[PDB]
Amino acid sequence: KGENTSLLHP
Amino acid sequence: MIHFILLFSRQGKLRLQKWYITLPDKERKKITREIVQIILSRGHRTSSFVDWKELKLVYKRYASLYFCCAIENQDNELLTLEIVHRYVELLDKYFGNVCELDIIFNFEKAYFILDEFIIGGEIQETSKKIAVKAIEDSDMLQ
Amino acid sequence: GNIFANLFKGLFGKKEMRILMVGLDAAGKTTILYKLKLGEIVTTIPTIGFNVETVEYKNISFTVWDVGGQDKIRPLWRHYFQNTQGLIFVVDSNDRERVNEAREELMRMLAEDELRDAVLLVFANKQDLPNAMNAAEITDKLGLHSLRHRNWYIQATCATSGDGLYEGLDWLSNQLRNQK
Amino acid sequence: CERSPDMLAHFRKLVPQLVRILKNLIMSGYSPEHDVSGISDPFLQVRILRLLRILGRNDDDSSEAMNDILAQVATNTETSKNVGNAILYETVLTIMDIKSESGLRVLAINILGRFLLNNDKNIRYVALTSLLKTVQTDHNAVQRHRSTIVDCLKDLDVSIKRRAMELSFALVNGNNIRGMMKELLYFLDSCEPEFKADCA
Ligand SMILES: Nc1nc2c(ncn2[C@@H]2O[C@H](COP(=O)(O)OP(=O)(O)OP(=O)(O)O)[C@@H](O)[C@H]2O)c(=O)[nH]1
Ligand SMILES: [Mg+2]
Repeated sequence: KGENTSLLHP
Repeated sequence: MIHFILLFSRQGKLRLQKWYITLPDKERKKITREIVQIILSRGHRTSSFVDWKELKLVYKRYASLYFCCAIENQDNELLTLEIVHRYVELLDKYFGNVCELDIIFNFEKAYFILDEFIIGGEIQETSKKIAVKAIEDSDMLQ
Repeated sequence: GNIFANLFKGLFGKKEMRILMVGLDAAGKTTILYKLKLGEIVTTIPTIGFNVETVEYKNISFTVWDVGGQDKIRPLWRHYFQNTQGLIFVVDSNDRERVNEAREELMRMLAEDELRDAVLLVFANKQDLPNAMNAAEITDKLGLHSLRHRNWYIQATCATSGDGLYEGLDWLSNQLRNQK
Repeated sequence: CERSPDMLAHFRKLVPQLVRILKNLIMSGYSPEHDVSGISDPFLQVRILRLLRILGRNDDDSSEAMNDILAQVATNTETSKNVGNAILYETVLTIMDIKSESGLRVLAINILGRFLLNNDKNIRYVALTSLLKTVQTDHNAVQRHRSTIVDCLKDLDVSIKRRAMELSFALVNGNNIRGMMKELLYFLDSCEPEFKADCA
C-alpha cells in the first residue's frame, strides 16, 4: 500500500 | 512568493494543486507533468532543489506522496522547506495521522487549510496554533 | 485503588505550591521574602548563601527560596533549580547600572531547559522613589513580552510599603494552581 | 520598497523600530507559538533579515544601524536545524547585499565556507547559491573556495553540479582564465548532455 502511512510519522 | 504548490504521489497521481500564477489550462497541465517527471526522475541525494525555468523547484516528500514548490530566486532555499514542514505539521494536527487515503477524501479540507495558511504564494499565518484555531472555527460554522 | 483520602484532603485544602527568590543584589528579594514570611521591613546582612522560608496564603504554602545577587552566590542558584516549580526574578528599577546585569541574570536563568515549568515572576522592587519605572517600561526593557512559553507578569512591589506583594502572590498562585 | 524607490527614504525611517523588534525576537529564544526546531518566529526573522538586506543597501546609516543586529544574529543563532541554517544564509545574504563592515563580510564568508563543506545537498546548494550571489562582492575572498568549486562540478547532484559550474564561470578572472580553461574543457568533454551546451 504505502498510502495509509503517516506523512511525518508523529 | 510561491508560484505554485502541488502535492503529487510517487506513482505520479496529484493529490493537491495550488498555483498562484494565472496560466493556461494546457500550459498548467504541461508544467505539472514536467514537474512530476523531474521529481519522479530525481534521486534522493539531489538536495531536493531544482532550478527549473528559473524557479526554485523544491521537492521534499516525507512519505509516498511528495510535495513540490515553485518560488522566485529572491529568498533563501531553507525558508521554503521550513514553510512546507510547517504546513505539513499543521495539516497533520488538523486531521490526525494524515495519510494518502485521507488526503484524497479531505481534498476540500486540505484546500481550505492551504487557503487559510498561505494566500497568493506568501506566508499568511506565522503561528501554528492560531491558524489551526481559525480553521476549526471556520469548520464549526457549518 | 481508592482516592477517598485524596478527596478528603482536597476538600479542606491540600495544595501547597512552590516559589523561587532570585534577582540582583539590593533588589529587595530578601526584603520581599521577609515581607511574605513575616511582614515587616527588617534590615539584614547581604545573603552570602541563600534564604529558605515558606509563606502560607489561600490555603497554599508557597515556599520561597531567596537567592542573593552576589557574584559568588549568582552561580549557586542552579543548586535550587533542582526540584523547583517556580522562579521569581527581583528587578532593581532604581539601579540603572545594575539593570543590565539583572536582565542578563534573568535571561541566563530562563535560558535553561531545567527551568522551563516555572513561569516568569518579575517584581518591580524599589518602588518608593520617583526614579522607579512603571509596570510596562520595566517589562519592555527586560523583554518579558517576547518570552514565549513562559507566564511572566510585571508587578510593582515596594519593600518599605508592602503594596503589590499580594498581587504578585495571587499571580503566582494563578500561574501554578489553575483550580477553583 | 521593491516596487518603487520613492518609499525607500520613507520606509528607511523605521529601521530602528525593525532593529528593536528583531532584537526583542532574538532575545526570546523559545516560542510556544511559531517556534519550531528551537527557532521562534523563523518566518518573522527571515522577513526582518530580508528587510534589513533590502533596506539601506546603498546607504551607510541603514547598514550601520542594522550592523549590530546582523552581528548578534550571526553569532547568536544556531544552524543545527534547517530553520537556523536558513536564517544564517539569509543574514549572510543581507550582509553581502548591504554596505556592511569588514568583520561582517569576513563572518559571512566564513559561514559560507563552513556551509560549503556540509554534506547536506540542500546546504551545499545554499552555499553555492550564496557564493554565486557574492561573486562580484568579496570576489577576492571567493577565490579561496576554488577547490570546492572545482569539486562541486564532479558532485553527484544535478543542482549542486550546476551551482558549481555557475560559480566557476562567475569566478573566472583575467589571471585564472588560462588555468581554468583546461578545467572548463575537461568539464565540457565529460559533462552531462544538458550541461555540455551550457558549458560550451
Ligand atoms: N530602604 C528601602 N530599601 C529598598 C526598598 N526597595 C528595595 N530596597 C532594597 O532592598 C534591600 C534589602 O536587602 P536584603 O534584605 O539583603 O535583600 P536583597 O535586596 O535581595 O539583598 P541581598 O539579600 O544581599 O541579595 C536594600 O538593600 C534596598 O537596596 C525600599 O523601598 N526602601
Ligand atoms: Mg536576600
